[PDB]
Amino acid sequence: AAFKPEELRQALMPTLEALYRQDPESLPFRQPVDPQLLGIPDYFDIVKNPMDLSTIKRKLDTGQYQEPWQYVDDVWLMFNNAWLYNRKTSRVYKFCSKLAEVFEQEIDPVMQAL
Repeated sequence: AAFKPEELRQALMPTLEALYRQDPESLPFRQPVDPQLLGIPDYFDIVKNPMDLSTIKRKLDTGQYQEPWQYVDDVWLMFNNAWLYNRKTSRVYKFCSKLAEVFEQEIDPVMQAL
């Protein structure tokens, strides 16, 4: 199957909106991690491929995902980065787990329908 770009964007966008609109759980994930402003110079040593919701949005809007699995892989990359870097009981980690629960519920019907 070849996906048309605007059709792929339209099918996947609601799932990205569901993540971004969680308050407060989306807040640590709406912008790229800035280790300088956060005072965490070790961050890029641990997280070699950063990802966040704003970057996923830009990629979804600009034809960077040719197949749905590429979008799904970036969402999981964002989650796995947070689960590697942060303590289990931290706010970031707990919020990440909430987003992952939302994403599982939203992505599965959409992937069924393609």
